[PDB]
Amino acid sequence: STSISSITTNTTNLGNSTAAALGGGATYDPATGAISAPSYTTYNANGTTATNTSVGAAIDNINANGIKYFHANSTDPDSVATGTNSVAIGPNAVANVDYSVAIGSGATTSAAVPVASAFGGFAGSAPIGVFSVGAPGAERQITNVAAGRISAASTDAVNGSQLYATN
Amino acid sequence: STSISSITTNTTNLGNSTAAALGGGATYDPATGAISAPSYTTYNANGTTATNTSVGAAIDNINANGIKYFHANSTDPDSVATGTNSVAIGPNAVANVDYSVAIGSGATTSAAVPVASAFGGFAGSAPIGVFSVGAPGAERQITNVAAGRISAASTDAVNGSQLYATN
Amino acid sequence: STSISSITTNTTNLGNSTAAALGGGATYDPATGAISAPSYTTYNANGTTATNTSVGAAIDNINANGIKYFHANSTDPDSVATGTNSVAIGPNAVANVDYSVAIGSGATTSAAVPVASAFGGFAGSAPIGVFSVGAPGAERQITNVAAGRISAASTDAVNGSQLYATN
Repeated sequence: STSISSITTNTTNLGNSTAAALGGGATYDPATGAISAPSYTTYNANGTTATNTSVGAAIDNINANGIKYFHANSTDPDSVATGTNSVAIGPNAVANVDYSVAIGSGATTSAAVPVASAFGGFAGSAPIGVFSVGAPGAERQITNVAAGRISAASTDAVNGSQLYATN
Repeated sequence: STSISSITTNTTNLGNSTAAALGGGATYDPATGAISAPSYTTYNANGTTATNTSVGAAIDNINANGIKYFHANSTDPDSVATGTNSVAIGPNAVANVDYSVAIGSGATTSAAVPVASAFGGFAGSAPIGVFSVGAPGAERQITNVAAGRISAASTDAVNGSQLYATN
Repeated sequence: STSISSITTNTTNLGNSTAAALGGGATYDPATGAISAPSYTTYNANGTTATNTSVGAAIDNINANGIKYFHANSTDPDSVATGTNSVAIGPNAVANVDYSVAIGSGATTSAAVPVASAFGGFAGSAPIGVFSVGAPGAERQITNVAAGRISAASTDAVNGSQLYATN
């Protein structure tokens, strides 16, 4: 009788503390023993959100569709980053060269080639690694590039209008 | 009495297994029925971490502030990636062109324009898609670009010092 | 006796609803009081997956090794994005300039330098910010860049073959 009272008090503490730990608006109802389902919002890649009613569904959505501000629309193999401090972003991206980035579907990394001259005094003649936007035969056109400084010191990229102008 | 014993044994198994499933250092106390709150670390965008005491808080922080090594500082609309295998990163980024990337706040994607000549024998004359660092009137200056190979085969970007040198 | 029945019914509802909220295939066994451990898949950076048997382990893996399609291979300090709407990706990346991107290990951002002429009529003469693939003395060679349009309007990046051709 005191034992019964002890149990119901304890199961209410169990219920409440499980509900607290879950968050997402979960609540415990001592009348039924039920924790109301949590609601966890995840961000789809198409400008919409999903409501998840379990932690596992939310975790799965995070991997399948990304997080807010970081979306890759794919079902293809995961990116692979094995280079030291390397970053691989998008389906089938591979960043195996150290201190490098592969970004874009199927992007790969190969070793940087130092270029000091070809015309001398090039800035950024000693690359730490590569920043790849694609792969051989699968190149990407880099777009919306502001005009870069044209100077001996400049490590800004140059755009097509600048090459147009010099010619 | 045996029924009571049965229940307390079972609620301890419920408590322990709920605590196990939660992780984050959650523990069950049979004396009170309470699961001690989990502690889940998330990574803020400002070089600090947050301690979350529910799964929902942690999930919400992951979306709001990013994950370790992947941070976008914003409260603006989510990125949208609807192109096949496309990647959209940052607030208001839109990657609707297939096999493309939009990266940076407000970046957009338009179709790649194949360029074989303008001067002939251009490498990377058949782009698979675009890698956008911005949008018309909202361009980004691409910086810290190492000198690229200057050769007929080269699909390296060129920097401003290289254009400076050739002129 | 009715009180006992009440409790076991309620603890089964507690068990089931905790198992539901957890997902990951967790199930409640009324015979033992045990919730079977959840299984949450996270994506490693090396082309493999991890099986996590707690929410906390899964959250920790998400931060340590990334999410599917978004991987940074590192144990170095977190990226920092403090610029308004800025994005910082990779270990030690810092995007403190507004509307900017730092991407790649140790990448930094400095203010964009508007360039209208150096040779006039440059497109993208008013950058909104920078897109940095590195830092001074730690530059990255940008690779697999498709040929950009060579025109007065062009904000496409140019590759080395294009500079080769014009020279």
